[PDB]
Amino acid sequence: VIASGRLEKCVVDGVTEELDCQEKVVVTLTVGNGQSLQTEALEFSLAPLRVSLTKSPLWASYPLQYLSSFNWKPLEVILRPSNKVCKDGDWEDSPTCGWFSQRVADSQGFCCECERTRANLDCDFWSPVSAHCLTFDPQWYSGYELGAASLQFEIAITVEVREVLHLGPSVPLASSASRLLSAKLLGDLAMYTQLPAISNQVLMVPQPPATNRSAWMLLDKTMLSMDGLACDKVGTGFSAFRYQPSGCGRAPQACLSGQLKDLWEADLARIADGRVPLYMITRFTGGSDTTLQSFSGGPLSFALPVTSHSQSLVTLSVAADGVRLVTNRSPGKITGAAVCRFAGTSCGGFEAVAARGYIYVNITNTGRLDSDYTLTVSNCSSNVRPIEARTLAVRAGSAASLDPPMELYVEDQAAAAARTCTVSLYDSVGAVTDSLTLSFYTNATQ
Amino acid sequence: VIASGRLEKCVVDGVTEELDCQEKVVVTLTVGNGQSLQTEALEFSLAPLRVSLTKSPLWASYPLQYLSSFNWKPLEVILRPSNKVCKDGDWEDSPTCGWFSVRVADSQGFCCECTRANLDCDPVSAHCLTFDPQWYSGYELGAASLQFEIAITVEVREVLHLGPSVPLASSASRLLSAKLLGDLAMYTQLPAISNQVLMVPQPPATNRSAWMLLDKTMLSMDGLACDKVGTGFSAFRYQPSGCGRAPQACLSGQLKDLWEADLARIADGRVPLYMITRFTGGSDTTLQSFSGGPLSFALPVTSHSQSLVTLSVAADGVRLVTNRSPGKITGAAVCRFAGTSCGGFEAVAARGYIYVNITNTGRLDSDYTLTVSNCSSNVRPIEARTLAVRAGSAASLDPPMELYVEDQAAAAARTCTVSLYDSVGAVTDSLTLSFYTNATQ
Amino acid sequence: VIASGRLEKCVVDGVTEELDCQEKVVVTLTVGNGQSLQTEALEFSAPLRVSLTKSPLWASYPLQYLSSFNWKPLEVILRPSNKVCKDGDWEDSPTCGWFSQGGVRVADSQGFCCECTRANLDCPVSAHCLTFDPQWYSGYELGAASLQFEIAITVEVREVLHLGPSVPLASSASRLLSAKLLGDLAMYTQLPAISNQVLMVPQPPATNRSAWMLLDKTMLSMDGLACDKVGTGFSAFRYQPSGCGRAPQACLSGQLKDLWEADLARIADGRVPLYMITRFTGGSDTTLQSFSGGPLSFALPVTSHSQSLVTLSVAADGVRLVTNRSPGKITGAAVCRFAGTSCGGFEAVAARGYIYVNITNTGRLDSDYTLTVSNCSSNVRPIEARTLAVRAGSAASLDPPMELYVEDQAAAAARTCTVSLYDSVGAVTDSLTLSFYTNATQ
Ligand SMILES: *[C@@H]1O[C@H](CO)[C@@H](O)[C@H](O)[C@H]1NC(C)=O
Ligand SMILES: *[C@@H]1O[C@H](CO)[C@@H](O)[C@H](O)[C@H]1NC(C)=O
Ligand SMILES: *[C@@H]1O[C@H](CO)[C@@H](O)[C@H](O)[C@H]1NC(C)=O
Ligand SMILES: *[C@@H]1O[C@H](CO)[C@H](O)[C@H](O)[C@H]1NC(C)=O
Ligand SMILES: *[C@@H]1O[C@H](CO)[C@H](O)[C@H](O)[C@H]1NC(C)=O
Ligand SMILES: *[C@@H]1O[C@H](CO)[C@H](O)[C@H](O)[C@H]1NC(C)=O
Repeated sequence: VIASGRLEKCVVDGVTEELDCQEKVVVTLTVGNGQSLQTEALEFSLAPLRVSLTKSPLWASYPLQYLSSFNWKPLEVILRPSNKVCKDGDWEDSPTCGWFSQRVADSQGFCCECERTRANLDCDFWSPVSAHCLTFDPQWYSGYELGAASLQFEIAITVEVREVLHLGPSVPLASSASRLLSAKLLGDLAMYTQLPAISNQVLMVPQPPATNRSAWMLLDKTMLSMDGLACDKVGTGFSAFRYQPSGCGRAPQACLSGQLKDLWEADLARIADGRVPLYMITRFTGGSDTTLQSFSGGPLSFALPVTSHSQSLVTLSVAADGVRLVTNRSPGKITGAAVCRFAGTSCGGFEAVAARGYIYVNITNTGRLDSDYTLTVSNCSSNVRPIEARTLAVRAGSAASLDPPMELYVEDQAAAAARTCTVSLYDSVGAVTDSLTLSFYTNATQ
Repeated sequence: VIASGRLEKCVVDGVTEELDCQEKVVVTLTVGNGQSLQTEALEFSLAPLRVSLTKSPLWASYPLQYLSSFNWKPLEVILRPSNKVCKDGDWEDSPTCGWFSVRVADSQGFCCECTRANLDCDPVSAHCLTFDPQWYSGYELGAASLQFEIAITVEVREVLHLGPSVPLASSASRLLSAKLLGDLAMYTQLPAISNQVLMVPQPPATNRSAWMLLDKTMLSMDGLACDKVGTGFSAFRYQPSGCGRAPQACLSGQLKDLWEADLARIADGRVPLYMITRFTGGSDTTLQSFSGGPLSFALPVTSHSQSLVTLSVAADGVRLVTNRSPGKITGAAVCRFAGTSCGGFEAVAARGYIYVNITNTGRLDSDYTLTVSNCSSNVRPIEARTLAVRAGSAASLDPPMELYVEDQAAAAARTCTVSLYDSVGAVTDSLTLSFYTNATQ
Repeated sequence: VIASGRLEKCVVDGVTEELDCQEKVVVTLTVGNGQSLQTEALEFSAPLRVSLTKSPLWASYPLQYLSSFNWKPLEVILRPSNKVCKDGDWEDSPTCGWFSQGGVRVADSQGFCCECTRANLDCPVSAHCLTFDPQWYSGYELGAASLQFEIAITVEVREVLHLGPSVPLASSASRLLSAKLLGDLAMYTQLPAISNQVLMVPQPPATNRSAWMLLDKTMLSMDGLACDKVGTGFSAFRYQPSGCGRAPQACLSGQLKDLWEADLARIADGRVPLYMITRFTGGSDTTLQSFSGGPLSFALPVTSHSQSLVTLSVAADGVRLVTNRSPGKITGAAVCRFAGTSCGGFEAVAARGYIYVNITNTGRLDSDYTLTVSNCSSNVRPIEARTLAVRAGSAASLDPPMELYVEDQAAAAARTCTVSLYDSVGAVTDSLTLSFYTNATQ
């Protein structure tokens, strides 16, 4: 809650010209990112009017715009005619490879005469030409250019006298009313940790025919041959495969590296070495795809869960005169805390600089009331990148955890086994419990 | 308005050391993006002091920094010597193509004997790089800075403006001193253009219409790569195949090819990828309204950015007076980029543009809120809009509301509820109907 | 200060179920980016003196190591004299000799031979070998910026109790007073788009962060398959398009050294560098050195306003605001090129000016000041105001200078701006800067 007060709100009617003045109670208040429970309420004297606010989980949705389709892994098929006649040139009546149709330009591959190299392979003692044709993997992906992030949430105002009524201000519905009470969402304050710079990257969704969004990849424009003219880029086509620099003096599948498959396989290898993948959309979550699945949007939508604080400003205008704030102050306990690698490869520590840790913390509301809690990773040892605090609305008696874990970074590529952090837990002003995490960080390799 | 109150503001003078305490009325209040009219006012009791705030149209300006010049469409020119002698190599003083000037490296082009070489068989030929007369200057865009101005009209016939803005965070007028704290975060973030290269045609059409904004991936800055906006003499000569490649082989994907490809996108009811009009929705007129100089670039801000202004008045007592004029939605349509057609768009591969005409059906200039809510399945939510409309007069959303679908499904009965609110309650609502023909490819 | 008021704050205990209501004074206030000094204070009724200060704001970007990169790979041309150059794969004794990095023979490290630009020089054979500069660099992919600061809330009864709410510690308390940092408002000038670029730190073994570069992903061959990029290998150097028909160092352009040198040439022509991390500051590396983080950290000083919202809850009933209002004087103002190449002006559009302003607190009290560059001539890009907390009698300056831009590539020598200095509401002095802009070349 920002500040309460009394003000005479006058309304000069647009048609009648008559002004109607009524003294109202104008209360501006803060609604946190993780304020998903009925912890606090406001009581207005008019019998008291109980008003309580809750904010849905915040999401940063990016609009999709289809660009082109990209194949999972194109392949070179070396055809040896046996009749020793290969003629695959431009404006050719009948090439060995044959034209690809949706006649696609430069889809006829190339001929080569006499690791080994396209030409060197043709040289058989027993036999002297061969065609090199581009073929596509049965699986295709569709490339979508992500747009600008827009914060998607919903604020639920539960007005009660008796009979209860729910008001829903949000981003598309900034204002809401119910005769005695009219509330307006002004907007929220800036996030301390900005969103990832993914507002221009290309999202790779597999064209149908394991989990919804698990196979998805997000690629930088630097790794894509959009025109299909560059070599060894996601989208290298027939025009790039044919006309490649050396051609016959290069090993087969030469211009076919750096494809979706290759990048996917490379990312698996990164996860295996306890390093964060570079292309898999799970790089933002921390390993699990389940976090993203919880998003409300349609099949072709992309949104990341927001972990940074975004305090929404809501102004309430009540005809009632007098206000009181009532808040639940239930104690808590940290029922576990561990620093683990990407996708829970291992625990206890990570690789300095070349990788990052993920702080998973289990907490428990040790009371009879549903209360809001604040988890802080402070008083850390040398060269540890500070982590922004977290809010947790936890139900009475029940236990909770940070679904997207807190990312952990080190500002030195040093080898260590005794690195520490102080995991504090606060409830509605004062600290209820604290533990001391211990992370190891095996020095950066290369 | 955030919250009003009374506080004793004491000032310990820096030279005299004497403290001067005066009880003042401290009022913090928002100022919306589209609050360009005198709708609401504040009355302070000291005869009432009428104070009213307005915010100019918001713009996100990006600073320009010249990098290099880029040609419109470099062309390959094929010369057949007839004397059957092609002289084009490094150190050779009289090449067939001739050096470009002093002597630019690899400008001599290249030779092909017996696609380029296949054509010669009718016998050597010379392939020379030539440039289009039109050139464009490349400017690297910097970081966006929100540009606006808040006008505070203090009145007790005597009216006094006060202009707090981004370069002038504070303002005063003896009895009243106001400070712009800053505005809240936009719900829809700005487009990621803070590093792209702006292509302005070098002089010697409309002001900013010919302009293009290109990603750094589509520019060969060193002029060594092929088929990029910046590829030069050194790239044309030394191309992968060379003679075995068709004429105009290294010269694809230039400013002309990108512009041409973009007009084709608009034609197929798809948003262009390079034209600066991709942010507006078709019209260049929206951008022309920007205050800046010839070499400036700014995009109109459509997301809400509620500015926080704190007023300190020596007067004791405050009242808020607001105009509540009704409105009417005098039209609503979902149309393609640059008004190609209306009624619908192409699912995912394109986007719709909601154009809404409204009318202030009253005697007072009032603020209105337009919302596109209660939409059908897989429709991407659209953030609300504010409209300060003069009495009796009609208005429209100049930059239209962008419309997206979260499925590449073929549909003809897609719906949205366009509600119009005036200073708390809904005065009218319509029901838009969009068709989305499924994504092709 | 936003708004003060009185409210009954009730606490329903989670275990005892008993509600405890206490009427408190709830004050929401604003702490500026450059509010480092004790200028203003709050007096709660013997008065309780409470004063807020905000540390210098920084935008830190998390590092993630990608790969290592050499300073300037060099081509060493060897002419064997015995006229025998045989450098191919699987040959045990090549002229260049194999490179060993993992105790094993690195592929394509043998270079290439040329008979009778690389072959024109020989005029009968020669070897072309790739060698590395002793200096190596480490490529780190920058992550998303996170604002790093600390708010210090001094409480005085007697006893000096100092509270520290910040980004990792949003809340703080001290029995009578409990404060919460809600968050700060959005910056008018957004941060530079560096959240995806690759930071080049030289591998150890002149100044900490001076040699550092920040490169766009377009300028690196990560797979090492492209020619003339920051990352082109032995493999890229060999198998190059022409080879023997191209001048030495043909596939070794645009390396770290090459870019660095190009940037010194830009600074020399009074233009802002494109790769040097000093492009954000204004020339000096000293500004960045002041950052609290570890050796492998990167943060830029925030010059745009970021007003933090802090709400104070005191059991005391009654509040008064006391502020120091010391006058000031602009003791110099100049528009200078990057890294102070020259002064008086800059190059229109192709470059930018840097407004350096010296100010002086001409009073007995430490006070907060506002510096504004307003009422400027035609086609001058507006500059956001600055806050300065200056100690009594002492002089101060804008450490990161105000960037100056022109919205026309016109030649002008009489361009003007009105530099105004405000102190805790009213303007105490004003000068009139005069910049020259020599028109854009090319
Ligand atoms: C948290 O609890 C889950 C079960 O809910 C358990 O599997 C996990 O090991 C716990 N982690 C920590 C850090 O306590
Ligand atoms: C809005 O009104 C203009 C004329 O004022 C008209 O050209 C346009 O078609 C109208 N559009 C809608 C959606 O009503
Ligand atoms: C500011 O003062 C320093 C010395 O304190 C001097 O070196 C510098 O040139 C001055 N600059 C201006 C613009 O007054
Ligand atoms: C990281 O360091 C710890 C230190 O106890 C362990 O030894 C662990 O095995 C190290 N990891 C690697 C991959 O060497
Ligand atoms: C989009 O679908 C609607 C469905 O009624 C129309 O038939 C329209 O013609 C379609 N557009 C195209 C280009 O096929
Ligand atoms: C910039 O223009 C002014 C105009 O008076 C000066 O002549 C100055 O010498 C110019 N700079 C250059 C490099 O020509």
